[PDB]
Amino acid sequence: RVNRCIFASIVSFDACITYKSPCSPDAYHDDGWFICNNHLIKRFKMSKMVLPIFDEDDNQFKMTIARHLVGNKERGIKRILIPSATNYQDVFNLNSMMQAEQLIFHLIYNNENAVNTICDNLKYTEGFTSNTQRVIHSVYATTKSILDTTNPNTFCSRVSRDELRFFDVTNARALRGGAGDQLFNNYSGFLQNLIRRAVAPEYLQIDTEELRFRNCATCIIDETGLVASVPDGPELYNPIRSSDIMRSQPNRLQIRNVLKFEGDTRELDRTLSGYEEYPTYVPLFLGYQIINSENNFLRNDFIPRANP
Amino acid sequence: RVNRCIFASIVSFDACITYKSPCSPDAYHDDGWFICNNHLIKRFKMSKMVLPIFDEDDNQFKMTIARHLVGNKERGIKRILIPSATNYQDVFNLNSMMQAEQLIFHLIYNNENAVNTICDNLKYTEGFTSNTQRVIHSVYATTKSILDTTNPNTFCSRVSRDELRFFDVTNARALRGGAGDQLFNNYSGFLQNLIRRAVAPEYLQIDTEELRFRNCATCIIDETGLVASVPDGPELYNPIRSSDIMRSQPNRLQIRNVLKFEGDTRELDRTLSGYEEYPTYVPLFLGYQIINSENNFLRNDFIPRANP
Repeated sequence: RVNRCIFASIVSFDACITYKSPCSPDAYHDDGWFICNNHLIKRFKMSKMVLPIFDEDDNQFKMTIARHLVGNKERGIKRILIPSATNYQDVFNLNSMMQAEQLIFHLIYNNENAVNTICDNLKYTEGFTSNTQRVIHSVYATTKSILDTTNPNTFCSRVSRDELRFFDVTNARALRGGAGDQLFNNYSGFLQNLIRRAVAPEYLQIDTEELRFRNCATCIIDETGLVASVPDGPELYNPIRSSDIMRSQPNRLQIRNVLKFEGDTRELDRTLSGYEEYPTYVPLFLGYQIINSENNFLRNDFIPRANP
Repeated sequence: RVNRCIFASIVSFDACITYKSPCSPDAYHDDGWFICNNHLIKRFKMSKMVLPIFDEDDNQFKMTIARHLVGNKERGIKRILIPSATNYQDVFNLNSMMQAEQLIFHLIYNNENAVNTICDNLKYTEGFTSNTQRVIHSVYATTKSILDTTNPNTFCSRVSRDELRFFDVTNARALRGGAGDQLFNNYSGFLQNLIRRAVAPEYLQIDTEELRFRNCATCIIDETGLVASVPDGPELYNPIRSSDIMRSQPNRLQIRNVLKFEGDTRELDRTLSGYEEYPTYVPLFLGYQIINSENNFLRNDFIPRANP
């Protein structure tokens, strides 16, 4: 039983302040997510989800996917679902969060200068060498363990080259990709994995058969990061309801524009109570994934993957 | 308790044959679906579903929608869902089905010549005036009741004008509708109802508040009918399962080309067993629906509404 979400390592550097970083039970699931749903919601505006790919016969298999927790009226910066290393400091208000968390983000985005800055600010603590030093280092080491696990370019890092993943279908078919793939490559191993687990391809080619799961992108990748935006026009309606919203800062005053329905819909809903429902979620679709026939795809372990 | 399934009236004209028309339980649901799911599947390759549209503050708003039962290899009449009056007799192999249901289809598509042809052929028999005539007429009258119920141009037909529905968003912006709507308007009241009932709009404007439920279409209406296709590229993958497939005629020899997955996927199922799943269905989307601010949209009755 191991808690595998990165931000679960967040403890206060002040040993006198008891702090328990909260996470979903899915943190103990040994899978490709190295972030637990509670964190994912709270920091990347996403919710975990599974896409059960079915066959025409009785066979099937499951693939992970996430969905937006981004509203219809959000704009600009608010659409940056996963920021790049050049703007995550503007997207995440690092000053408003715990230094253990700050540290983690800088490790995720490889900002060693900031990592060292944190160290330098804390080394003057009167009880630094006594307890703070140890605590900080522990958090660091744990985070690094995970980062190295996901990073395909580390010592003895196993990497699968049997699967391709492109975020540019028009050049993906030629097995080359485009700017979005260059950008993808510029992310840390963790972040690349995160994107791979959250964003499903529009197309999936297994062997030769091409499965178009969706004929329409729901998100894009650009120089600002993974962006929760519609590439062809008006944003999709997305009701950001409660039960996946938490007032993690009881004293922080926060306002919101809320869409409210009026009229008595209960009777209508009762007349339609006997039919199967289709969810109004907005899952992440983008790109072209290719699985070669020789790939042991159904393996239940974790392994970094990369495009040759 | 009233069975409102069109085709429930199907019974053999030969009185010695106790033919039963097996409509599903939803035939007794008083709503816009004047066809039961079994027949909807059987004849139109669709499955009944609901879009539980939610606001951002505890209100639910269900809406009907159908699901496609067409794969990604089918084409032409194999992909046409609801054929026009000019080709339904080519799409539906009427010569291999019961005369009672042939009659119904001709009533649906206003083919009076065929209606009369059926009548005439049945006139010349042993119990025409004794039993068959009555049975035929009963079926006819029942069907007509349904057709008139849905037809907005009938005597004292209750018609709502609190909703506009276009199957051409570009032109719908100016409330035009284009050729798509012109084609739509050539369908019977029943068929126009069915199409609106099954096909959800990409856009929904309620009192100027525009929502977007899907950024790309999944349905196309043209001169051949309602077609299960896409605006561009290859067709969407759609795993048609045996749970929807029904062997109506066991003597009819039929070959299917289906896919098969190999490998043990149960481990992945276990791995992801604690996550919420998003379906791989392909719902019917096409159009721009506009709701008048002074509507009575939430009524639980049936009104054959229509564009003015």
